[PDB]
This record gives sequence, C-alpha cells and structure tokens, in this order.
Amino acid sequence: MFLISWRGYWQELIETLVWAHERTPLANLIRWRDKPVALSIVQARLVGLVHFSVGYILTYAAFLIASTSGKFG
Amino acid sequence: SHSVKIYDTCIGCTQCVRACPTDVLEMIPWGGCKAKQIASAPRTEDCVGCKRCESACPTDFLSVRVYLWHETTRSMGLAY
Amino acid sequence: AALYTHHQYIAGFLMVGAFAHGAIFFVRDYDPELNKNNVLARMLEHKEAIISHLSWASLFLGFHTLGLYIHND
Amino acid sequence: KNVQIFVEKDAVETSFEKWSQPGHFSRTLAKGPKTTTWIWNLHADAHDFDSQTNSLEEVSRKIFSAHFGQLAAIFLWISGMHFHGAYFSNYSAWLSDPIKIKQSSQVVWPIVGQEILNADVGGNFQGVQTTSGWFQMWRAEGITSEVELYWIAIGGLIMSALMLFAGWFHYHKAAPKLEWFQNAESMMNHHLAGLLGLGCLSWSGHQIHIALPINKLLDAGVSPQEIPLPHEFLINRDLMAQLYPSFEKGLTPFFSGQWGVYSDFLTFKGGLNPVTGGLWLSDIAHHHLALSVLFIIAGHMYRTNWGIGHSMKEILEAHKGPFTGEGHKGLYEILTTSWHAQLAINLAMIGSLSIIVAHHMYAMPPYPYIATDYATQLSLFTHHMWIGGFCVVGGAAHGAIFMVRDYTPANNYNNLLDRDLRHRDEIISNLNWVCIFLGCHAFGFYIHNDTMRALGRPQDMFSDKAIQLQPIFAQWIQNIHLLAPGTTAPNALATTSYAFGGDIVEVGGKIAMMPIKLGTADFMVHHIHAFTIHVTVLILLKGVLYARSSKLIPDKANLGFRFPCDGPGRGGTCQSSSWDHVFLGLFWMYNAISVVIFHFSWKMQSDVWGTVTADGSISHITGGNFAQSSITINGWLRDFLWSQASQVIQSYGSASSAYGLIFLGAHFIWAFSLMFLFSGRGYWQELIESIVWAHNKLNFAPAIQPRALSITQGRAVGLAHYLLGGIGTTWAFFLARSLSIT
Amino acid sequence: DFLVHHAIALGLHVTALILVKGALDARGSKLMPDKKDFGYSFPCDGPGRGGTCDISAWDAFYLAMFWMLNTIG
Amino acid sequence: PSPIFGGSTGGWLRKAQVEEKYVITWDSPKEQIFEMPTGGAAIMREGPNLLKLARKEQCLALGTRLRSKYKIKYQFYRVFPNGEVQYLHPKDGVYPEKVNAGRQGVGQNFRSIGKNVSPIEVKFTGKQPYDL
Amino acid sequence: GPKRGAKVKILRKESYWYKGTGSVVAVDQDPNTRYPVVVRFNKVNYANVSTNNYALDEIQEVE
Amino acid sequence: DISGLTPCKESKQFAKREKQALKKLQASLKLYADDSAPALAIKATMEKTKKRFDNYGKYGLLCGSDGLPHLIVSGDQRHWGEFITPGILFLYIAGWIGWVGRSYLIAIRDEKKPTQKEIIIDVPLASRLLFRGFSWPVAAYRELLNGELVDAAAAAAAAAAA
Ligand code: CLA
Ligand code: CLA
Ligand code: CLA
Ligand code: CLA
Ligand code: CLA
Ligand code: CLA
Ligand code: CLA
Ligand SMILES: CC1=C(C/C=C(\C)CCC[C@H](C)CCC[C@H](C)CCCC(C)C)C(=O)c2ccccc2C1=O
Ligand code: SF4
Ligand code: SF4
Ligand code: SF4
Repeated sequence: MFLISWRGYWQELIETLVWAHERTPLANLIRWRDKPVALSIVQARLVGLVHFSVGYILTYAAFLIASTSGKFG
Repeated sequence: SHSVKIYDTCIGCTQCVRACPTDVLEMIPWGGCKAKQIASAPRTEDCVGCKRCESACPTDFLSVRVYLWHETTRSMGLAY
Repeated sequence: AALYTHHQYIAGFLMVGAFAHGAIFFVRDYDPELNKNNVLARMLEHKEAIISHLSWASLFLGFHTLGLYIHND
Repeated sequence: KNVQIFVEKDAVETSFEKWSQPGHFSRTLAKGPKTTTWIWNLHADAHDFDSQTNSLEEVSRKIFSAHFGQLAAIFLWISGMHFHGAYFSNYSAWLSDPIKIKQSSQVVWPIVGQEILNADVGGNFQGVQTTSGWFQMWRAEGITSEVELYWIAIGGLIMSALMLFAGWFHYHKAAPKLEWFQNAESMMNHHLAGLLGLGCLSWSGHQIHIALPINKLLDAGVSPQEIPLPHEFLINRDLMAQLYPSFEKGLTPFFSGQWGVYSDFLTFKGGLNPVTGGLWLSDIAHHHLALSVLFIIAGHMYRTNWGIGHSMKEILEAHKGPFTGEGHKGLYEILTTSWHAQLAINLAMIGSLSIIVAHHMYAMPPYPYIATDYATQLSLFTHHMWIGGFCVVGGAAHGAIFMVRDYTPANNYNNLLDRDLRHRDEIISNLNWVCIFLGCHAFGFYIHNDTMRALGRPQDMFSDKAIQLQPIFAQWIQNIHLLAPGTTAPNALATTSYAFGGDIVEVGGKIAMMPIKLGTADFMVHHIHAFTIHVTVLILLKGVLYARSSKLIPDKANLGFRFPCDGPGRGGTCQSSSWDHVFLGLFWMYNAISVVIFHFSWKMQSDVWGTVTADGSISHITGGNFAQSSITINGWLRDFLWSQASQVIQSYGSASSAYGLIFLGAHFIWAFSLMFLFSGRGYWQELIESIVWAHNKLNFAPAIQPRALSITQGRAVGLAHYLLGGIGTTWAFFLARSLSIT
Repeated sequence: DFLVHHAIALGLHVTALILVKGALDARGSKLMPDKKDFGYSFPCDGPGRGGTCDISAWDAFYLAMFWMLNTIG
Repeated sequence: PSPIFGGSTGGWLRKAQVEEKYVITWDSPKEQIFEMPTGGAAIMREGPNLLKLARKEQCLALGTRLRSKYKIKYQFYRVFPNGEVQYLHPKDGVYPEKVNAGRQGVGQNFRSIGKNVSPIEVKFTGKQPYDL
Repeated sequence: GPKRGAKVKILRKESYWYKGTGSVVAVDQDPNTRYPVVVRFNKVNYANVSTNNYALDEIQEVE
Repeated sequence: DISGLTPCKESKQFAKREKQALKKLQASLKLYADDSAPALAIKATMEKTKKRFDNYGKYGLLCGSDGLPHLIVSGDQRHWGEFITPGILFLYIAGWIGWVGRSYLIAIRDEKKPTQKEIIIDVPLASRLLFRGFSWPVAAYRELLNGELVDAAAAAAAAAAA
C-alpha cells in the first residue's frame, strides 16, 4: 500500500476528513494540536520498506522453524 | 520556508515568473544579458516548492533553483 | 536451521549498510582537492565503466541462469 | 422534417502516403522522433481522436468507422471458432454421447515434444480441451453436422469483409455530417425496435421452427442421422404436428386472438430439463417472443419526424425538485456533444450487464449438457466477472475525462452536476467512513476467528456453532422464491432456479443444480463483497469529483487528465491526477473480483457439485467443508489455495502440463511488475547514461536517444503486468483444477 | 548445486550494482549535476526534464533492500 | 459585492478566523459565469466583485482564469484575525512578468551553478553550499 | 575565439553536452553579456532543448 | 569417470528411463484402432522417443545416478560437442549481429535525418550491410588497430563527478 499508492492521493483524502471533523456537532469540542497531513514522499518509502521487510522475515521464520520441528528430519 | 536562488546564466525570458502559481518570483532591471533583466525571488515564503519554475527555465543547467526548506502552513499548502 | 538463516539475514543488513554509509561519505565528506589523482578519486573518474560492466555481468547471469531453468521446466 | 440524412461525398483520399509517416495524426509527433519517448507516445495517442482534431464532426467520423473495424474483427473471430469446430473437433462423437466424450476444438502440431497437449479426449480424437461452451451452444441451435458449421464459417468471413468495406466506405467515400450523428431520439427508436426487437423476433422464429423440434428428437434418443434436414421442418406440417400437435390449426388462432392453443411451444414451466439439465427450450421460445413485443413497443417512445412521441429534452428538464434546484437541465448538450460522457454511462452499464449475465448462467443454466461440465461453468462465470470488472472502471475513467475536457461551467449553472461538485467534500468524507466501518467489521470477523481458533477457543468464534451471524434477510427471500410457483406466479410450474430450494437435478450421475443454503459463513463473505466494492467506488468517485480542482491543486484541470504530479512541494503531489485515481482503482477491482471468483469456485465445490449413488447419497467435491473452514484466513489458505493446488502442481507429464507452465509464467510476470511499481524513473535514467557511455566509447550510439520510461508510463506498465500475472496465475489454477473434477 | 550458485551469483551482482551505482552517482549525474547540494536523502527533483523519481542516493539504498532480501532468500 | 453563488462545502475552515484569510477584488464590465477554485460555478456581478478564499494559490488561480479567459484585472489581500490587512498582488501595481524600474535583486548567486562549493568545505558550520 | 559557424567543444562540466561538439551561431559583440555565444546542437537534452549560451573560455575549437 | 559419472550406454538407470517412457506411450496406444490417426501419431511418437535414447547412448554423454545426461564444461576437448563447439558457433552469430547493427548506425549517422532511418529502415542499404558481417573477426580487428573502434576520452560526455 505504501509502495504503490503515492502521496497526493492521500493528502486530498485527509482534507475531507479534516473538514468532516470540523463540521460534526459534539466532536467539535475536541481538536488536534498538529495539523493532520499525509506521510511524505521519503517517509512512505521507508515505511513501506519496513512492512515489506518485517513481513518478509517473520513469514520465513514461521516456515523454516515449524517445517523442521514438525517433521524432525 | 523554501530557498529559491537565481544564477547569472539567467537570460531573462520571464518564463519562470509566468509559471509560478503563488507569486514568488518577479523580473527586475539587470545589465548583464541581452534582455537586461534577471529573475529575482523576493517572496520565497509563499513558495510551495512545486518546481514549475524549473520546468520552464530554458538554460542548461537551470538559472532558477529551488531547495527544500523548513515547512510552514503556507509551504505545506494547507487550507485548514 | 534457525542459526544459519539468522546470521545470513544479518549479514545482508550489514553489507547493505556498508554501501549505504559509503554513499553518505561521498555526499558530505569527500574532498576532491584532497585526493587529486588519488586511488579514491580515480574510482569516480571511470565510474561509468564500473557501472556499465557491473550491468553487463548482471544481464549475462540473469539471461542464462533464468533461461536454463525455464528450458528444464 | 428534423430527422434527415446528411453525407459528405469523397471526404478523405485513400492513399498509402500517411502509412509511411508514423505520427501523422498529431501536431507534436509529426516532427519525428528525437528520443525513444516518441515511440511510446505514438501508441498512447493513436486512438485519442479528441486530441487530434478540434472538429466534433471529424471526431465522430473517426469513431463511426472504427466501430466497423471492431465488428469486423469480431466476425473474423466468430468465423474462426466455427471453422475450428468443423475441422479440428469431435463434435459428431460428442453429439452421440455427450456425457462421456469430452469437448475439444484445438489440435497442436508435434514439433518440440509438445504433442502431449493433445489429450486423450474420446471419439478417436486427440486435442486440447476447450471450455468456451461452443458445443453446448451448437446443440441448442440444433446443429448436428459439421457441414452446417462450415456455412457459418463462410458466412462469418463474408460478414467480416462487409464490415471492413463499410468502415472504409463511411470514412472516405460517404462521410456523414454532424447533423446525422446528433439524432438521439431517432437512434433510440431504431436500437430498441430494430436491433433488439427484430433480433428477438427472428431468433424466436429460428427457435420455434428449427431449434425446438430437433432438440425434442435428440432428447428422446434419436441419433442425429435419423433426424431430417432442418428445412424439412419448414415444409411438412406432418413432421411438425407429430411433435407439437397445434400446427394443425396453422396461423389462424394467432389472428383470432386465441393464443392459448400454442401452449405446446410457449410454456412457462420453469426449472430445468431432467434429461439435459438445461432450461426448457419451450420456455426460451416464449422468452424471446415476450421480449420482442416489449422492445418493439418501447421503440415508439421518441419523436422523430411525426409530431407524436417524446423529445428527450422536455423530459429531463421537467424533473426538478426543491432539493435539486434546476435538476436535469443541460444533460442534453452534455450527452449529445461529448463522446466521453457517453462511454462513461455505456461502459458502466455494459460492465454491470456482464456481471449480471454471469450470475444468471450458473443458477439457471441455459444450454443443454452445460451444467455438468464444471470446467465450462467455472470458466464462463469468471470470464464475465473479469470483463464486467474492467468495463465498470472504464466507465469511471471516461467520466473523469469528461470533467477535464468537455465540461464547461457556463453550460451548467446550478444543475445536478454543478451541485455534486459543491458538496464533494461530503460525499467523499461520508463514503470514507463507510469504508472504514465495513472493513473493520467484515475483515475483523476473520481475524477474531483466526486468533480464537489459534488460542484453543473455538466456542467463541463467529460460526454456525458459536456466535451466529445468520443472514436472515436473504434466507427470507429464498423462501418467497420457493413458494412462488403456484401462488405469486400461478401459471409457473416450477421455480426459476433450484438455488432457492426445491429438488436436485442430475445428468449422468453428476449434480446440475441444488438448493444453495446460506449460513453465517456465507454472511461474512457477502460483507467482504460489500466492502471491496465500496472502496473501489471511493477511488473512482473521488477521481471524478476532484478531476478539475482540489484544496491541494486549485488548477488541476489546466494540468490535464493524466499528468504525473505537480512536484515535490505542497508535501507530496504524486498521483493527484484523475488518471492516477483510475490507476489505483484498477488494483481494487482486481482485489474485489478475485474474492468473488474464489467465493464462487469454493461454494459450488463444497455445497453443490458432486456425484451420487443409490438412495440419493450426495458426495460433494470437497465434501462440505464450507461452513467450518472459510471463517478463518488459515482455512482459506489451507483448504482452498493449498489443497486445490494439487492439480496444477502435479500436471507435469500429463496433457494439462501447459497449465503448470502458465502457472509459473504468471507468477514470474506478477513479480516482474513490482520492479515498475516500486521504483521510479530517475534511478533508471542515470542507469541508462552509464550504458550509453559504453556505446559512445565504441564510437556508436542511436540517434533516437534512449530515455527511461516516463513517470506515467512506468505506472501503466507495472499495472498491466500486475493484472496479467495475477489474473493469469488464477486462470491456470482454475482450469487445471476444474478439468480434473469434470 | 550448480544452478543455484549462479542464481546466488546473480543476486550478489545486481545488489552490488544498485549499491555501487548509488555511491558513485551520489555527487551528481547527467540528469542532476548538482546532486551533492541537496544531500543524501531527498524526494526528487520534480517532474521537470522528464521526471526524477528515486534520484537520490538514499533511494538506491531503498531499492537495494529488495535485492538483499531476495538474494538471502 | 459578493458574486452570485449558492454556497458549497469547499469554502473556508477555521484557519480563516484563526490564521490569515485572503480576499480578491476584480472589476467586470458584465455578468458572466466563472468557475470557482473551491466550487463549480458562480455568476460575477458587473462593477466591483469581492471574494474571500483560504489560500494564496486559490486566489492566484482565479486571477489566471480571470486574465486570459475574460480580459479583466484584480488585487489580492491578506487579512489577519485582529484586522490588519496586507496588500500582495500585484506588489507594486505592476505585474511580476513585466520589468519595473525600482525593483531590486534578491537571492542571486553571481556565478553558474557548477560553481558551488563542496559540502565538506562548509563542515560544522550552520550553512549550506548554496548559501555562500 | 570562435566566429559564426565554427565547430566547438563544450568545456562546461554541468552542461548536458560536456565533451561534445556543436556549432556556433551568434557571438554577441557587446562584452557586457557574460555568455555571449549562442551554440546550437543537433541532439536535445532532457528538457528537449537544442541550444545554450556560453562564454569564450568554455568552448574549444575542432578542425 | 569425471565426478564418478558413468557413460549413458552403460547406466542401468538410463536404460530404465527408456523403457518406462516407451511403456507409458504403449499403454496409451492400446485404446485406439490400428489404422486411425491417433494410433499413427503415437506410433510415430514412440519412434521419435526410441531414436532419442539410441542417439544419446552412442552420443558419448555422461549420466549420473539419476539416469540423466550431464554436461562437462571444464574445457576438456573430449566433451567439446557439449560446450565448446556450440559455443564457438554462438559467438560467430552473436558477434555477427552486433557488428552488422553497428555498421548501420555509423552509416546513417552522417545525414540530415539519422533518426528517420532508425524507425524506417533503408532496406536496400540494410540488406547490403547484414551480409558483410561474415568476416567480422577480421573487420573488428582492422578497426581496433586503426583507431576507428574506440573513441578518445575527450569525445564522451561524462557526469560532473568524473
Ligand atoms: C521476478 C521479478 C523481477 C525480475 C525478473 C527482474 C529483472 C531484472 N531486474 Mg529487477 N526488481 C524487481 C523484480 C524483478 N526484477 C523488484 C521487485 C524490484 C524492486 C523495485 C526491482 C528492482 C530493480 C533495480 C533497481 C534493478 C533491477 C535490475 C534488474 C535486471 C537484472 C539483470 C538481469 O537479470 O537480466 C536478465 C533479464 C531478465 C531476467 C528479464 C527477463 C527477460 C526474458 C524475456 C528473457 C528470457 C530468457 C531468455 C533470454 C530467452 C531468450 C530471448 C529470445 C528472444 C531468444 C532485470 C531486468 C537491474 C538492472 O536493470 O540492471 C541491468 C537494476 O538496477 N531491478
Ligand atoms: C482469429 C481467430 C483465429 C485464431 C486465434 C486461429 C488460431 C489458429 N488456427 Mg485458424 N483459422 C481462422 C481463425 C483463427 N485461427 C479462420 C477464420 C480460418 C479460415 C480462414 C482459419 C483456418 C485455419 C486452418 C486451415 C488451420 C488453422 C490453424 C490454426 C492454429 C495454428 C495457426 C498457425 O500457427 O499459423 C501460423 C501462421 C503464420 C506463421 C503466418 C504469419 C503471420 C505473420 C507474418 C504476420 C504478418 C502481419 C504483417 C506484418 C502485416 C502486414 C500488413 C500488410 C501486408 C498490409 C491456431 C490455433 C491450423 C491448425 O489448427 O492446425 C491443426 C490450421 O491448419 N486455422
Ligand atoms: C533467436 C535466435 C537467433 C538465431 C539462431 C539467429 C541466427 C542468425 N541471424 Mg539473427 N537475430 C536474432 C535472433 C537469432 N538469429 C534477434 C533476436 C535479432 C534482433 C532483431 C537478430 C538480428 C539479425 C540481423 C540483422 C542479422 C541476423 C543474421 C543472422 C545469421 C548470421 C549467420 C548467418 O548468416 O549464416 C552463416 C553463414 C555462413 C557461415 C556463410 C559462410 C561464408 C561463406 C562465404 C562461406 C561459403 C561456404 C560454401 C557456401 C560451402 C559450400 C561448399 C560445398 C562443397 C559444401 C544467423 C542465421 C544475419 C543474416 O541474416 O545474414 C544475412 C543478419 O544480417 N540476425
Ligand atoms: C553500527 C552500525 C550503524 C550505525 C552507527 C548507524 C548510524 C547511522 N545511520 Mg545507519 N545503517 C546501518 C548501521 C548503522 N547505522 C545499517 C546496518 C544499515 C542498513 C539497514 C543502515 C542504513 C542507513 C540509512 C539508509 C541511513 C542511515 C543513517 C544513519 C545515521 C542516523 C540514524 C538515525 O537517525 O536513525 C533514526 C532511527 C530510526 C529511524 C529508528 C528506525 C527503526 C526501524 C524503522 C526499525 C523499526 C521496526 C520495528 C523493529 C518493527 C517491529 C516488528 C514487530 C511488530 C514484530 C547514523 C549516523 C541515516 C542518515 O541520515 O545518515 C546520514 C540514513 O539515511 N543508515
Ligand atoms: C433498424 C435499424 C438499425 C439497426 C439494426 C442498427 C444496428 C446497429 N447500429 Mg445503428 N443506426 C441506425 C439504425 C440501425 N442501427 C440509425 C437510423 C442511425 C442514425 C441515427 C444509427 C446510428 C448508429 C451509430 C452512430 C452507430 C450505430 C451502431 C450500430 C451497431 C451497434 C453494435 C451492435 O450491437 O452490433 C450488433 C451487430 C449486429 C447485429 C450485426 C449486424 C450487421 C449489419 C449492420 C446487419 C443489419 C442490416 C439489416 C437490418 C439486416 C437485415 C436482415 C435480413 C435477414 C432481413 C448495430 C449493428 C454503432 C456501430 O457499431 O456502428 C458500426 C455506431 O457507432 N448506429
Ligand atoms: C469501449 C471501450 C473503450 C474505448 C473506446 C476506450 C477509448 C479510449 N480510452 Mg479507454 N478504457 C476502457 C475502455 C475503453 N477505452 C476501459 C475498460 C478502461 C479501464 C481499464 C479504460 C481506461 C482508460 C484510461 C485509463 C485511459 C483511456 C484512454 C482512452 C483513449 C485513448 C486510448 C488509446 O490511444 O489507447 C491506445 C491503445 C493501446 C496503447 C493498447 C494497449 C493495451 C494494453 C496495454 C495491452 C493489452 C494486453 C493484451 C490484451 C494481452 C497481452 C498478452 C501478452 C501475452 C501479449 C480512448 C478515447 C486514455 C486517454 O488519454 O483518454 C483520452 C487513458 O489515459 N482509457
Ligand atoms: C493487506 C494489505 C492491505 C491492507 C490491510 C489495506 C488497508 C487499507 N486500505 Mg489499502 N492498499 C493496499 C493494501 C492494503 N490496504 C495496496 C496493495 C494498495 C495499492 C494499490 C492500497 C491502496 C489503497 C488506497 C488507494 C485506498 C486504500 C484504503 C484502505 C483502507 C480501507 C479502510 C478500512 O477498512 O480500514 C480498516 C482496516 C483494515 C480493514 C485492516 C485491519 C482490520 C483490523 C484488524 C480491525 C480493526 C483494528 C483496530 C482498529 C485496531 C486494533 C489493533 C491494534 C490495537 C493493535 C485500509 C486502511 C482506502 C481508504 O483509506 O479508504 C478508507 C483507499 O482509498 N488502500
Ligand atoms: C525497469 C524500469 C525502467 C527501464 C525500462 C525500459 C527503459 C524499457 C525497456 C523496454 C524495451 C526497450 C522494449 C523491448 C523489450 C525487450 C527488448 C524484449 C523483452 C521481451 C522478451 C519476451 C524477449 C524504466 O524506465 C522505469 C521508469 C519508471 C518507473 C519504473 C521503471 C522501471 O522499473
Ligand atoms: S517552487 Fe513553485 S511556487 Fe516556488 S517559485 Fe518555483 S514555481 Fe513558484
Ligand atoms: S531563470 Fe529561466 S525562466 Fe527565469 S528568466 Fe532566467 S531563463 Fe527565463
Ligand atoms: S516523486 Fe516523481 S511524481 Fe512525485 S513529486 Fe517527485 S518527480 Fe513528481
């Protein structure tokens, strides 16, 4: 998701969410202190990379350990 | 804010100023080229950083140059 | 099986981190006037050779190793 | 008269001059290539007729003649198929025993050991098993002989050359004016009454006189040979009255208004044919008759040259409420001066139609002997799901091309179009919520089941044994359809489909149809369907509404339909264009349709398909594992994907080994796509510069300078390989799995 | 054992190609002769003069990560 | 003197009454329909027209559409929450694309671009190569 | 220096056409111009531009 | 022999592969009548298969314990037909294409529109050039020791770095 879909798709989406939150009664009493924005170009690559990496390593660890211990030979 | 620098290879053909979507650059008097005019960056704080000015510059390499800088509400391009 | 694949994956991160910091050196640490005609400077002077030749070896291994596997399939 | 014929004579000279000058159609490409980007632009812009000329009349002439070229390729395609069925098939041997002989219309040449693909199919014949249902469609027409298929093949070639000639005639010799094209009310009267109405009338005529009596003799047990020539059914009423004893009356009970005499051929019995497992042809003949009367009457609703009738303009302009403001004013100029707005409706409709078509052909199988051919059932169903999927998103692409190019604000002050754009932040933010609401619930039902089961607590899972989620609304509707024959439809003998309940139909020991019970495992999957459609709509809708501007880019419409970005400022502008919205939504349509065909392939194999023995002992294909194995992701991964893979992975050395190769080949192409989707252009163009250097060093370089693929293009490559590899891997998995169980 | 070794060879060469190209072109290229002025990591140079996604030396590291994971795999 | 518009949900947010808001003025010889940068359509009023927007780009984007599409010409203002106004476009009444005697040089390096220093030379300083 | 029509080699390092040859078209005689020499080329750069201005110390003459 | 391999004519496992490949096609042949097209096709397939095993037996190839032929690329001259002789053959055809294609680019370079002749081939000129690469090892050698093969270092554009 972070590697194929880029930023200006996401920036436009959040602008409708900032709008919605500002127009709904009883949710208007609360407000962010940091303007919500979409992750940047280089930040999306690093995050998409960490997911691809952590997912890559955890699924092989899962396979190699239980296929050996489940057969023991 | 962002940083916009203008080099001396500027031939003064006003194309960066016509491309700027947030009125950052302007043309000023200059006596170093045929057109006697050089680009200038007097309002870099409205600069959003979209680099349309560099896509318009005909010189090789570019005369106008945009460098990423600390972001405010104006350069982030926020309407909220 | 856990041990061999643990040190091979860590070996990969270390290797990739070595070249990553090798690039950082050239950007904000390399001084061209200090290494005039140096063994380090000459590497940049034929950088197109290294890259284009590394590209040939890669294309060669890829075409034949992949082609042989598909022929057997 | 307002509806007339206006044609320009000798509009375009026909010469080979322009053929030798690639890029003649556009102003920028006609200068010639300087870089390799030019070669790519040549193809991306060839059919963009709107950007080649400014005249609407010249765009319309190009489109009209291109339709003739598209149809001529379809006639050639149809003529081929009939030719293959007549010279490279086992049609005759299949007609004599369509329960044991497998179908095949393709034979491969023996050259590199590939003859193994000629399977041992039966009837002293060897070939590739084809799953298009040509055979079943031919039997329903009352084919019975290869000679008849040969005439269709010659007639398909003649029609194909007639189309090629008409497209050349209408673009060069007799080019019709703009006034001719802008006749919507005339055009609607002709397509409803002429194309659809007379099409159903004549087809019904073929079914009553040729297809009905031949099928009756085939079904009773008469060998094809003993059946007389089709034309002999048109001459001797004696032959026709033996099968349907109401031809002795002739045509007189039709003009006397006594139509119940024909209850022999105009039935309303419902159900299927116990012998063939297909719909009753007599019902299908009644179906086309009732259609054709409806289509011909509907083709009188518009006003052309005689006062009577409706003008499309006064209809739409009368519809305005106090919420809608001006209502439908302006939608005429739109839909009669822009081809993009037309496709946007049309592709969305035709794509929805192909989805609708696939749902009705597995539940009420219309051809004989097709319901027990599970390879055909599975192949035909997924095919229309894919064609439907691509056409639906293609309607949304043209909706956004219309907003950028043909849309003007002055033509639409305060109408429905202007108003949607005014609260576009509200449609998108509300849809956005419905998407976050549907995903957390429908997909979280599976996670809960995955963790509960893994923790050793099956008593707490969402299942038919724990916390039930019964689809009571759909179960309620099933009962209505079951009790409908006699009560709500008092003249109907049986239910439309046996899916809503009833009896079990069987042909040759295989199950054709059975009631499809819905439980909580059904319920959970239907929400996944709900959820993936809502997300796909979120991307495409957003692309159309924000095609012209946003808070991010106020002048998006000046940048065009497809631009890569507006630079690395204003945070990230990547994929802001409405073309990139189409690009993203293609990955969702893919995601949505993949779950649909997975749901269909598994539910039919678990709960319908199978064989039987004495005392009605039903043995399903996967043995009824659908209620307790599809509620978790692990169950979907282990019982659907892992278990049913055994065919395609063990197909080597057999006749279905091409499916094993295409399986790997599409896993390779899918991975190949990720190189284009994850990377970007400026790493590739620097790579090319070191390569060009090695050429320059050896005194040579191409004068057409090599340039990396552009930003937009590198995305369109990665998406085309992603679909090709993804859909392909499933294509190979579905056919090698269903040929082994049929 | 012979075919896999040539696949392992291919993996090492392509990974090296991306890392060596990223280090040597870190200071500049034909498409961006003043790359050292922007540092090690930056988004791109905009859509000008063709378009410049993944031009920074940091991007070479990000692309190489996929190859390390693949050739250790 | 606001133009004819039925409203839309794409207008200003809290940022307007809390952070700077922008207005744009133009003069039209006749009543014509134009496109809103945040909204689909609106009828401009003959005589002076006043429009409030949330961004400088949105204001400048309207100017561009007012210029080469209608032949008219406008002024931008920055309005603060206290009430102080600023005059922005055109800065000195003359458009930035046309040279005007009296302007000065801001941000100009007096050499070509290949003449910047190495980043190792400005080590441990609080600058950059392009600020020398 | 060059004249009109002379074939020169570019010595600017950040130019697209460094070490590459091309043809002088116009030399500005007014020395207030810093880059007086229009040099044309038959191959385009990445921005599809075919020409550029240079100084006299940045071009070499071929023969 | 090399690597403990045995020749294929003396491998017990290579002979079993030959039998089982023929048995599989014979058991498929029995379901057809003798004059018909499927019986003539499978009979021709067993001839092609039987000639494939005979060919290898006398070929001089090496088999393993798996019963399959192996190839030796150390450079032994006794197993030349396996890599050397088809290797010299490929080099002749691959170097023929690269040489001929390069001659074309260099020829149409000195022209008003060189790019025009890369999308639209001057076929009479191209046809002439294609067959002049039959003596490329002599033609590529004359230009190496002339100066017309490789250009000088001041003629290649280089990245700012070096
Ligand atoms: C399976 C998926 C896949 C494949 C096949 C490749 C293939 C390739 N990538 Mg890679 N890449 C991938 C995924 C993949 N990528 C992913 C996920 C990423 C992360 C974004 C990248 C990122 C990436 C980068 C950064 C780099 C590569 C490079 C390369 C090339 C390596 C050289 C080579 O192997 O030559 C062999 C060529 C192939 C294997 C391509 C297939 C060609 C087929 C048609 C040949 C058929 C076999 C045989 C020859 C048939 C004869 C042909 C017939 C006409 C006679 C090659 C084109 C590098 C490169 O381009 O250097 C040259 C490079 O720098 N890729
Ligand atoms: C369009 C649908 C269609 C498709 C997909 C097929 C597919 C096939 N047919 Mg078939 N066929 C069709 C329609 C179709 N046909 C029709 C309508 C007829 C009746 C006319 C036939 C008659 C027919 C016969 C008699 C036979 C086949 C056979 C075959 C198979 C082998 C074909 C082959 O390899 O030839 C190879 C073809 C070539 C090598 C020709 C090369 C074409 C190149 C040069 C392209 C040239 C384009 C050129 C550059 C354009 C320049 C334009 C300029 C001249 C104006 C293949 C499965 C054979 C078969 O099934 O064997 C058992 C066979 O014997 N077909
Ligand atoms: C897919 C694999 C493949 C293969 C196997 C080939 C093979 C070939 N290509 Mg092709 N090619 C390919 C792919 C391939 N190509 C691809 C992907 C491209 C890119 C599009 C090309 C582009 C291409 C070009 C442009 C050309 C070729 C040419 C050739 C041929 C060069 C060798 C030759 O002409 O015969 C060998 C000929 C000889 C050994 C003759 C020896 C010399 C004579 C004087 C000796 C006479 C001896 C005497 C007659 C013996 C009789 C004596 C008697 C007593 C017995 C060869 C047949 C060339 C060609 O077709 O030739 C005109 C050519 O110009 N190729
Ligand atoms: C002894 C080894 C060593 C040392 C001293 C450094 C030191 C440094 N590196 Mg470095 N590096 C190393 C190894 C090392 N690295 C290796 C092995 C690699 C290869 C992966 C890299 C790749 C690398 C890059 C690409 C970059 C650096 C940078 C830097 C500098 C700043 C780092 C920073 O701000 O981190 C900040 C710390 C973080 C961002 C925390 C990140 C945590 C990551 C994402 C993992 C978290 C995921 C989590 C574990 C998932 C949980 C899973 C669970 C749910 C199951 C610093 C000088 C950066 C720089 O600016 O240099 C100029 C830079 O761009 N390095
Ligand atoms: C009764 C009259 C009639 C009929 C049958 C059609 C039929 C058709 N029109 Mg059409 N049209 C009509 C009147 C009619 N039009 C009029 C009056 C206008 C002017 C307002 C138009 C303007 C128009 C346009 C602008 C376009 C069409 C197109 C089409 C085709 C739609 C594609 C399709 O479904 O393919 C189904 C295909 C077939 C059923 C094959 C039929 C092929 C020919 C045409 C046979 C019909 C002739 C004749 C009635 C047959 C007699 C049968 C004989 C036994 C008695 C279809 C062939 C589109 C197209 O594709 O154009 C090429 C298109 O772009 N029409
Ligand atoms: C009736 C259907 C129809 C029609 C007439 C059009 C017509 C048009 N579309 Mg459109 N479109 C459609 C359906 C349709 N589309 C669908 C279903 C989608 C969703 C996928 C789209 C998505 C779409 C986009 C996203 C865009 C268009 C564009 C265009 C315009 C130019 C197209 C062009 O030049 O392409 C030339 C044709 C090609 C380059 C052919 C390449 C096709 C693919 C890559 C190959 C297909 C693979 C093949 C089937 C299998 C390969 C197997 C392998 C082994 C070889 C033109 C007005 C473009 C435009 O500018 O609009 C004005 C544009 O940006 N359309
Ligand atoms: C498996 C991969 C994956 C997943 C999980 C997602 C997830 C999502 N994508 Mg997608 N996306 C993907 C791949 C994926 N994507 C790919 C490959 C692409 C490239 C084409 C994209 C492109 C893309 C676009 C373009 C869009 C999305 C959208 C969405 C969101 C849908 C809304 C929703 O229901 O969120 C809910 C979350 C889930 C369904 C996943 C987890 C469910 C959890 C388990 C239940 C609730 C957990 C709870 C809240 C937290 C408790 C746990 C915590 C305490 C530990 C969601 C965040 C759309 C969006 O934002 O619309 C709203 C949208 O427009 N994505
Ligand atoms: C690899 C890659 C390239 C390099 C690809 C290029 C330059 C295109 C090469 C296409 C060739 C020239 C067409 C001919 C195809 C092959 C010569 C033949 C392969 C087909 C086989 C079946 C034989 C990009 O330009 C690019 C741009 C933007 C994002 C990602 C990428 C990207 O991932
Ligand atoms: S970066 Fe964009 S906003 Fe800033 S001066 Fe350049 S073109 Fe104008
Ligand atoms: S910087 Fe470029 S666009 Fe601006 S005046 Fe100079 S040459 Fe013209
Ligand atoms: S990554 Fe590419 S598309 Fe995105 S801003 Fe940078 S140059 Fe433009």
